[PDB]
Amino acid sequence: ENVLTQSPAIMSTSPGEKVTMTCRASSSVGSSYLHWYQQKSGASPKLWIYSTSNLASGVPARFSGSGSGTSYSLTISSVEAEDAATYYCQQFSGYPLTFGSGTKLEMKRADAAPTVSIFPPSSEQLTSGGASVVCFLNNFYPKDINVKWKIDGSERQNGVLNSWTDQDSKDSTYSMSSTLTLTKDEYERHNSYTCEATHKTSTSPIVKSFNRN
Amino acid sequence: DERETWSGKVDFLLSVIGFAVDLANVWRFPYLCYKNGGGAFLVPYGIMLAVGGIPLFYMELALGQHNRKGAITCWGRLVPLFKGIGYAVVLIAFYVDFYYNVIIAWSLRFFFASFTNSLPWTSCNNIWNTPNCRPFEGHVEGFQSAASEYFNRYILELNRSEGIHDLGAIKWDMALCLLIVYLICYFSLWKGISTSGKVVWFTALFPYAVLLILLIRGLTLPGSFLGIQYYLTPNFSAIYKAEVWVDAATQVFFSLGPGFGVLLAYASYNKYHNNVYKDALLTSFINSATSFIAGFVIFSVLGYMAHTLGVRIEDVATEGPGLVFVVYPAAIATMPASTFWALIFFMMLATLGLDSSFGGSEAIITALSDEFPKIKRNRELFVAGLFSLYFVVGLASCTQGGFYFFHLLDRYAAGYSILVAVFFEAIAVSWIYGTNRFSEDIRDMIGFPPGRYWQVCWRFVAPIFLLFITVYGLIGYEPLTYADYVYPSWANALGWCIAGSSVVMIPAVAIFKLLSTPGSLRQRFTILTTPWRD
Amino acid sequence: EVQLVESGGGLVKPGGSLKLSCAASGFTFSSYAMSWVRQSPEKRLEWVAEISSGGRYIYYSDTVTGRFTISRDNARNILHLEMSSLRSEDTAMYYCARGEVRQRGFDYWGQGTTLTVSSAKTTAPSVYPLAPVCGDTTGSSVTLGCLVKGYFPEPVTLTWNSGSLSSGVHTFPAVLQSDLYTLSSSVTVTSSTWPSQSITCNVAHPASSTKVDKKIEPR
Ligand SMILES: CC(C)CCC[C@@H](C)[C@H]1CC[C@H]2[C@@H]3CC=C4C[C@@H](O)CC[C@]4(C)[C@H]3CC[C@]12C
Ligand SMILES: CC(C)CCC[C@@H](C)[C@H]1CC[C@H]2[C@@H]3CC=C4C[C@@H](O)CC[C@]4(C)[C@H]3CC[C@]12C
Ligand SMILES: OC[C@H]1O[C@H](O[C@H]2[C@H](O)[C@@H](O)[C@@H](O)O[C@@H]2CO)[C@H](O)[C@@H](O)[C@@H]1O
Ligand SMILES: COC(=O)[C@H]1[C@@H](c2ccc(I)cc2)C[C@@H]2CC[C@H]1N2C
Ligand SMILES: [Cl-]
Ligand code: NA
Ligand code: NA
Repeated sequence: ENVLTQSPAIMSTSPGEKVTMTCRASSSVGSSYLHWYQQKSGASPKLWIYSTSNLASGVPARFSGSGSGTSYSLTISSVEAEDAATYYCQQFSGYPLTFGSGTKLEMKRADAAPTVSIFPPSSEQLTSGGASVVCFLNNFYPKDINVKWKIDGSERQNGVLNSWTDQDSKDSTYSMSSTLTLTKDEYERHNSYTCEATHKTSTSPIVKSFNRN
Repeated sequence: DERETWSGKVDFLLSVIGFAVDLANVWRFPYLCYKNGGGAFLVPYGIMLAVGGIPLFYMELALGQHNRKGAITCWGRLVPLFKGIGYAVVLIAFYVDFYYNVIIAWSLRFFFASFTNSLPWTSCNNIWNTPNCRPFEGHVEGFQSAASEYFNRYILELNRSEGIHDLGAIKWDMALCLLIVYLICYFSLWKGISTSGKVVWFTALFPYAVLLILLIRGLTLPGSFLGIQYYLTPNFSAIYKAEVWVDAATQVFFSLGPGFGVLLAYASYNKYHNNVYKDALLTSFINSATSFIAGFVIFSVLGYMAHTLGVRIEDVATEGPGLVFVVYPAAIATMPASTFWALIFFMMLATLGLDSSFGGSEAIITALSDEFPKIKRNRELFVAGLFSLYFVVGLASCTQGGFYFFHLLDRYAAGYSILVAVFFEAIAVSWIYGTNRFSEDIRDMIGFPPGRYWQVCWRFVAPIFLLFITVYGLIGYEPLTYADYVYPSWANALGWCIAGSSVVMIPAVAIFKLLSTPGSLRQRFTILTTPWRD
Repeated sequence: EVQLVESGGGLVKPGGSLKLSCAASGFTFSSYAMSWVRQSPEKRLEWVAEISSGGRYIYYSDTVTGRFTISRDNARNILHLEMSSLRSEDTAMYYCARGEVRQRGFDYWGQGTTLTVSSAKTTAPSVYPLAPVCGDTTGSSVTLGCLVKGYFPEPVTLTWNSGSLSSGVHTFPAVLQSDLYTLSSSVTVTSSTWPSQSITCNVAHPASSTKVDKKIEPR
């Protein structure tokens, strides 16, 4: 099997800045047999570049392609928000057909502190004996952020479901949903639940406490 | 699993280029340009080449390569009912092998007689001559030129023959040249395409070396420019002429090699995913480009003659072997360093016929090799058992009535025989097998399906194209005649017998296959028309 | 113009078999070859199988070879994929693409159909409304949320007020833990947009036929 590896896997570029992504094959591939695909978030992959130099229908001329043998590269002249997607190369030189690792292109923006919103277990939750606290961190950059769950004064680790929204096309920010799931029997055990967000934007973690009162 | 493949595919290219480029390129195409509307002939030529010629040539190369088997097995694999086409195609080349190698022998016989600084065909004072002899080509058939007499009176001794019924004594000086050719063929085709594809590097590429030497030789000659005028000066009046579109259609068809099963055999040795279509038009272009280039090589010497040698242009410019073995050498003898041009020229004629005969014989071997496992593992004994059959019968062409035997097979052996063969080839592939399946096959080979253009030509253009030639062929038909000698009614009947002998297989093998398959009609039909899959 | 619609797929127990179909329209189907390209939950593109125009040439990846059978209907313009003895690794969204010219790659893709191979039983989500803390002082724009927890399999349709207000709405992706998905959605309206108006989290889980709306005051 011809293995097509791409890089980087995750690439950040601000609008208008030039970008170059590469696809390197374990085996040599005919320059006419290699193709590129753009898959936008939650969208079906679309043919972007075929025969390695050739743009597809509707593809802006800002896009380009090059390379040969086991080394090919897709390049964007001036990147735009529209261009934020995951790009997959391909080889038809021989079967089985293979796709590249993919290059996820993400727009870079100004660092923005997250809006951290802590929510208590619902009244309809503890019925089954379940209790799960959710902590929302919304509209922030860069992507990576670490929530810290603290019951009383001591941090808790086990039983935390983190969920990350893909970068939105509006403000180009991210969001994170942390869910600390506990038991209703153990829920009443501790009075004060606190989740804090350690982020690049501030040396001071964003803290949100709470209690039944 | 499992078949031998071409070494470098430049083996295949040069093997197919070599097969496609032969004496017809030199002695025919240029004549047709002079004959029809000068360079304006290129218009109907190109058109007939694009719609009619290449699509058929493309077909065979793509067809043979895909099925990966010899001509017979190929049609046995494709449409078992029409497998007779494979049979018909192979023995068509089997027939040609008898009279064809004679031209190469002639080339070698001239190559042998060409060692001297005094060339024998420039003289009217020799032993074989006639009071009617001229220094150069004349209008009156009664009076042959000096170079014409040498060919007719000395080499062939054709005057000794009153016709085909009298072959006369064998010329053993000629038979030596014939055998010398077969020895070249046998050792070229000995180990198969492995040796074959390697040999074509000379035979195919040598002529281009010589062509350059002669092209440079001619264009430097006085009045050389005048020859190109008789060559390329367009009369578009011919474009409207129906006969010109026929000559264009005929030439483009016979210039390329479809119908002999050679392309089927040659391309079959290709890698499965090797691009054919690229090779198809590349080979085709090189073939036509060769003739075009050779055209200058010919008429450059003719303009020289009409200028320096004071000869009517219509007298010197001629088709067939007359141009190569008489007209051209006649001018060479007048040229300084004549022996050089002569030696390389005749060596070129041999090299032009050699790589061609390789393909032809290859088509028989490969077709039989795939059909019969015995001769496949038996080979090099087969080509002997084959070429031995050739040379033994080849002595008939080494006789004094040699050309009379040659000219008979020339107009018959590959006849309308190939026309109706290729027609059934195009029809069996486009309709019987289907274009849907065919384009599907190529896509699985080269990676992409043939353009809408190619499919159309195979289905419609080609059949009418061949029909256009086959009809106009029978419309201008005349009993076989050469010079003042008209072939007897029995001689023609044998020629047609040879022509039918091939094509008769198609229906014959069709009935043989029908009779061999059980079930009702519609059942017996589809089973015979069902492709080798699975 | 060209439209590739892919159907079938869903939950299938390991070892089981499932049939997929791609409805092709806007082009002559018998002319273009088709290929099934699947993408795992990890966003890994893998060519599964290709079928030619007439469908007499079939190629399978070493992964699914012999387990999958790719069929074709040129009359009805339908590309199928016949799966057998499915595997947990075979979980992914399968795509229908053409697929004809190798040098041009795949020009048109379908919407895709999702296949999930798991032993886990289908469970309905428990939708939990998230009301902000009662502490002072309320900000310029308060965030509300909806927690969809412990549901299998994907997908789930979560909108706000029947998909009316999309402004400042973050619906987080599901996260598989112990064979169950937990999803959540955040929405930020103005301080007085709620609870002055009606803000409710509606959840759609077609798998278990769970359709639920949640409207809650800060009780
Ligand atoms: C004229 C002599 C000197 C050179 C040979 C010219 C030949 C090779 C040229 C003339 C017209 C050309 C054709 C014009 C039309 C097409 C359509 C394209 O989809 C396939 C190639 C094809 C079929 C071309 C093949 C090459 C061609 C046949
Ligand atoms: C009169 C003069 C101009 C004729 C000279 C033409 C010569 C140079 C041309 C005519 C046919 C050509 C060859 C045709 C086939 C191929 C295929 C390619 O894979 C290798 C080059 C090669 C082998 C070409 C080399 C150049 C070639 C030999
Ligand atoms: O194979 C060569 C062939 O021709 C020879 O003829 C030569 C020779 O110089 C003379 O015989 C004279 O005819 O000139 C010829 C060259 O043009 C031999 O004569 C013949 O036996 C031999 O087979
Ligand atoms: C009729 O014999 C030929 O001359 C054919 C071919 C050929 C086929 C079989 C044999 I034996 C020899 C030549 C040589 C070239 C290519 C096609 C045609 N010539 C233009
Ligand atoms: Cl020609
Ligand atoms: Na020719
Ligand atoms: Na030749």
